[PDB]
Amino acid sequence: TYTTRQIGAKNTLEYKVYIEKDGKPVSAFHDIPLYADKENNIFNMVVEIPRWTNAKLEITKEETLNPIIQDTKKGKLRFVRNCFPHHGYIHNYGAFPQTWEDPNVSHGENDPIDVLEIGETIAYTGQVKQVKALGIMALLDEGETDWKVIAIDINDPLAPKLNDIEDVEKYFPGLLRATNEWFRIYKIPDGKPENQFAFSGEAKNKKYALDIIKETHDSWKQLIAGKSSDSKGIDLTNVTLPDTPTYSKAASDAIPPASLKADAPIDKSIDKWFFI
Amino acid sequence: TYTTRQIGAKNTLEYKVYIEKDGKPVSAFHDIPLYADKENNIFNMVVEIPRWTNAKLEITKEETLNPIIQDTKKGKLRFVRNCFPHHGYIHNYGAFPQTWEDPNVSHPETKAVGENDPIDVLEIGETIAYTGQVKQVKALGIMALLDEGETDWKVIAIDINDPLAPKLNDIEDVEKYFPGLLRATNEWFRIYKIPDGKPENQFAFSGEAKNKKYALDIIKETHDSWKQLIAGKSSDSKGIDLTNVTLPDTPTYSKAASDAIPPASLKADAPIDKSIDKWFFI
Ligand SMILES: [Mg+2]
Ligand SMILES: [Mg+2]
Ligand SMILES: [Mg+2]
Ligand SMILES: [Mg+2]
Ligand SMILES: [Mg+2]
Ligand SMILES: [Mg+2]
Ligand SMILES: [Mg+2]
Ligand SMILES: [Mg+2]
Repeated sequence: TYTTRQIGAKNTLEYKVYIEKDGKPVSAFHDIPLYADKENNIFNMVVEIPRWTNAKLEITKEETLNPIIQDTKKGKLRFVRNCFPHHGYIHNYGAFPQTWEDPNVSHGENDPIDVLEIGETIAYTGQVKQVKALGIMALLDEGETDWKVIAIDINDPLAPKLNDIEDVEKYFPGLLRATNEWFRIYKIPDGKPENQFAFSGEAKNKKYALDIIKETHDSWKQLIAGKSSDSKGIDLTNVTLPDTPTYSKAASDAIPPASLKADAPIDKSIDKWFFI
Repeated sequence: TYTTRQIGAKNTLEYKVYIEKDGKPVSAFHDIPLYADKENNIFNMVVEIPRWTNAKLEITKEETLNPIIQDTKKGKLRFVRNCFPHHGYIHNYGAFPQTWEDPNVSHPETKAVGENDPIDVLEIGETIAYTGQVKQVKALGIMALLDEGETDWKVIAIDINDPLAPKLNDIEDVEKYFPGLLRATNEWFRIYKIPDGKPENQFAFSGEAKNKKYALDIIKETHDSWKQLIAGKSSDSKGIDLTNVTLPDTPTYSKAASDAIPPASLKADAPIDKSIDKWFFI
């Protein structure tokens, strides 16, 4: 059973969320299997950011067991701004564990592959949900290949009706257009340029997505075994894979206990709707 | 100074918000002056629903001092559903006190009776409001919604404290600084009850937002209707509780009514059923 352990108050520099298996911390990057059911291509998604929130929370590559923490820029907490007509993030936003976009192999981010989960229920930070892949988009975020897998929680009431990317157009009309717009404009309020998509913004289909996911997983297989070119930056401690160099069961025990803190308030500025 | 007095937990049937002046409840409907500054057409807006929320909180016409209470549908809490690409209400949403959309007359602009409520206000500024807030706003324009067949004007307004307020003086300025907001507003009020099994609404003037001058005229009309109502001179007061603590010349004046309200019993927000998360694609 997967739960979460929260250190500190939400919306602070000290905030951290660890994933626990049966009460013990494990690595959110390395220890959650990519597949919940490999035969039927059911994936485990680590959720970072709930739909309709702003705080830019991410699995941290550089800290032990890769807790989810808030991104910062020059010491200041990062929040995505509200870009009309959107409110914060428009998907449950996360990553697949045991994936790595190797920045030495080419057509690369050095991060796990990103996942947009489009189901009805709002997710929680640190949630491990089981999803099926529907398709994939290729954003060029600031000079780099930034895949966005489109997926759905298998528990969603619509899940059996969605198998491939065309089903998103059918049941969620306008969501793909919104996704294109969102990723184009979301950093404009931060003073950054409009982003661009490859494939003229087309969402490639499920087969294409599975190909990309499998290839980011193989790379990761060699990261954690230690045979990769350069795991610089990235911390590779894990506690579930007994025959890896960086297996360190003690890492679990070194994590502080759950702090019991109410969410810190968020600056009223974050309310603002930007018309861009 | 206006403050709020909260009874119970938000998102429960027991929740109530009274508006207070001097730490004592007054009627949210009758005792808050429509005008903060008559000469400059600055209005007091009572906020019911913060932007990007769902709970359908309303001034309660039938309850003494007219606290804000969550509306119910056959005894269950009412939440407006998320209509793609919107999240909850896309405005800070409320009303002008001391107004009444007269249900006892047909309104010539829409050829329909009035909705039986204070006139509704959409406040478009950047800061998310709170339930029971009294804020000062300038009117910019107005739209004529036919909400299930009734005249349901929507005033377009902005908080005078908004950074943009000095640059927003008439309805054209909304399109300039908030491009798309008016078109989205038209869409929102057309579709927002479709997830409840109701039909699409329609607007008069093909959804045109009339200007500030037009808006001030309609607001005046609803203030005049309220004056008749609160004097006991309406042809049908619709079971509205007219109790008030500030209007001595009215038959339902009673400074004492304020004392009979229980003390604040604020509890943490109750959870909302996960169904309310759902995004509807219409
Ligand atoms: Mg990042
Ligand atoms: Mg990512
Ligand atoms: Mg990126
Ligand atoms: Mg990425
Ligand atoms: Mg109503
Ligand atoms: Mg109303
Ligand atoms: Mg209405
Ligand atoms: Mg109304």
